[PDB]
Amino acid sequence: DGVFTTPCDPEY
Amino acid sequence: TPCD
Amino acid sequence: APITAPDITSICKDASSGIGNQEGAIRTRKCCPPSLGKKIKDFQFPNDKKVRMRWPAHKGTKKQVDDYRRAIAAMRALPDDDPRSFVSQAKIHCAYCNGGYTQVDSGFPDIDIQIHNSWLFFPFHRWYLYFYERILGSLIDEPNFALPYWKWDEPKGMPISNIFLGDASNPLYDQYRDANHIEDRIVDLDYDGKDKDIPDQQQVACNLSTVYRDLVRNGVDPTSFFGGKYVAGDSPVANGDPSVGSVEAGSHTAVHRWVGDPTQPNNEDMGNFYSAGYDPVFYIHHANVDRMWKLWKELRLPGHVDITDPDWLNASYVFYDENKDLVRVYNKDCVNLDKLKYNFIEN
Amino acid sequence: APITAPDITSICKDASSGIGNQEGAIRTRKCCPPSLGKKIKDFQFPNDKKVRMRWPAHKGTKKQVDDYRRAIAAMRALPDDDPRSFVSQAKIHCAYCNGGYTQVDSGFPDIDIQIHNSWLFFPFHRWYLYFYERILGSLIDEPNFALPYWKWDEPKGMPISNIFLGDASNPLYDQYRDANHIEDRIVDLDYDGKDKDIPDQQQVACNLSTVYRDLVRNGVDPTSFFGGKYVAGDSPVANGDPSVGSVEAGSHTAVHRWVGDPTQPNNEDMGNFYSAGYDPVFYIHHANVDRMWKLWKELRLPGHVDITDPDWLNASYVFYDENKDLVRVYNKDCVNLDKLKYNFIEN
Ligand SMILES: Oc1cccc(O)c1
Ligand SMILES: Oc1cccc(O)c1
Ligand SMILES: Oc1cccc(O)c1
Ligand SMILES: Oc1cccc(O)c1
Ligand SMILES: Oc1cccc(O)c1
Ligand SMILES: [Cu+2]
Ligand SMILES: [Cu+2]
Repeated sequence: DGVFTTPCDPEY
Repeated sequence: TPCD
Repeated sequence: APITAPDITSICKDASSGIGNQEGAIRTRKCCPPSLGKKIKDFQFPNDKKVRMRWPAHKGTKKQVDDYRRAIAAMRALPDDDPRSFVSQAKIHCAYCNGGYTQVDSGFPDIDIQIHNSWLFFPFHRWYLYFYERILGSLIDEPNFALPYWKWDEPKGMPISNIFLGDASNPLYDQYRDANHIEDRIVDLDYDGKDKDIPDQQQVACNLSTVYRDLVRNGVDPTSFFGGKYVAGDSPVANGDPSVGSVEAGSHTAVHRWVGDPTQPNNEDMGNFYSAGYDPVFYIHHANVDRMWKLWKELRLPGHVDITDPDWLNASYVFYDENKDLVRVYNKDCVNLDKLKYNFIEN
Repeated sequence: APITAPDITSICKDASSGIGNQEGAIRTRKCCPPSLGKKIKDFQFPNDKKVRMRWPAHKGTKKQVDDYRRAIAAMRALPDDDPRSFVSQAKIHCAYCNGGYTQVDSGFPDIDIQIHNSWLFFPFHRWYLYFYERILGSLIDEPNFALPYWKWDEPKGMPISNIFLGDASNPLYDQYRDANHIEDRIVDLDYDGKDKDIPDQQQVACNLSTVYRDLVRNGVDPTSFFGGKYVAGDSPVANGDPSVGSVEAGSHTAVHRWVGDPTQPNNEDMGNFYSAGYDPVFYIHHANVDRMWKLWKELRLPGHVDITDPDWLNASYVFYDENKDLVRVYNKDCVNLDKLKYNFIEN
């Protein structure tokens, strides 16, 4: 969220 | 400070 | 009608709600404050000549760190039945968060007071810290004493500060913390009970995203930011309820779960309300939560306004102060930091 | 009074500003548009049935990639003097960025128009791309054609897409790129002319920090995000001036410096305004710069609002469209993406 794409996703 |  | 604490020193019961494992609990549930037959007096705005400037826990000066350690040590040195003592201060959180008190003063002796999971969350903790900070200053004869705050909204502040680490010889230490997480150092503001096992830099990004979600995306108005309306006659709102405010349910909860030691029956100390105050970092984490309210207001966005409902304005709690006087405080009276004579050093 | 492009087919001179080495310049400075006997008509909002959806360059479907590749090939197949041609489209950038036009229609015939390094940066490039995209679609008879965008704000999108690589058999290829950087693949949004000797995953973090810097930390209000006020009578603002907006001076500039070939006289192609459009990736990088404007507003942070000064709203440019008609467009008319009938595929 914010300017970041799914930064809390452990499976990125 | 990842940009050094 | 507003939630109103009774004479907590005359009407109190053992904490028995929100604690899953009471049989093996490592901290006491006898969290009632000392009964000294004192008269409850109304709050008076402080006359301090200087503003206490709370400092980022990762950028403290020698005097700031030394004064803070000395104050905590002095607090730990007091016998527990002193209301200023380390254990008494910890028990305050237990009594108000785990069912020590009832709404008897409002005509509902059949219902507990719960300050969490509702719009009482921010002002209760603001007052709790206000007296805590002033008590610490009094124990070391420092009239301008100020707490650190854990600045986990800034990358350099996300690692837990080294000042809390080491061993028992450090007054800021607590053995009951998640050992693996303390090794990781960098807090996960999105923590939901399972390690993400992601790169440190990605955790930073996740944390910045989380603060944005809590302060802007989800904290869009007083109800979504502060939490749901909670008045005399209402039952306690469950942890994880959708009506809980954005910060309380988000980054706040995450830090508690992350620091708390999962090898303990209730994830003591930080992993449960009743035990959280036995970890010195509890208050320092909460000093930044207190700062989130300031930042939320300073964001001049539609809906970023303070509560005007009288049943919030007139809600009140009771605390012992540095003179061991009993003081009643109201939500309405903590909304302005200048009047409470403290602020935060930014950056 | 607003900056107003003249009749660009009647009043135009060879580019002679912002090009350090004109003698060795590998691209032409004769950047004036063709004259086709057309008259300049006012813009009309499109009546497209569907919204064109721009796609991340690293995650295109086979059709999206094949369509884009076919369209660029068709544009390269056109003779240069066609206003829709590959070279004509490139020259637009040179004319508006390197002194092709004057402020004569504003009563300042001895001052050049510069669209860079001011609040004209974002809307000029939005319009430039709007026509470029619609021209490309027309050349391949795809009414719903959309550009890719280089999503360097997301780790997976930071490597320059392989679609741009290979040899001249690929229409998306350009030999005038920094060969060492193309080998490195991962763009440095903080690039300042010295290679960072750091691991890929650290460069990813550097890039995240840079996007956050440009959109949140430094883009705090319209002046700091869009750039300084620039009106009729004003001289061109220099590259690197303090008043240049956050994205333009930051990530935007870094990508151009990074892709541009340092063995060329003016770091052609991407390393100078006048030649940048000869690289197909120029437009795809700029499509994500266009997206930054959208993202910045969608953040819904204080000060993240569009400009309302009439000397910005009423500033205008002239472009050829897909019917080879001359169209005058105004800043005020590009602020709403729904009315321009395109958007971006988001996660
Ligand atoms: O009074 C003290 C001083 C230092 C550590 C401690 O746990 C108590
Ligand atoms: O300032 C930042 C932003 C994102 C990742 C990081 O490691 C630092
Ligand atoms: O937004 C993101 C996603 C994945 C890794 C990272 O550092 C940031
Ligand atoms: O847009 C809002 C939302 C909530 C309270 C207010 O004063 C304004
Ligand atoms: O419209 C604006 C512009 C800048 C700051 C702000 O809070 C609002
Ligand atoms: Cu609490
Ligand atoms: Cu340009």
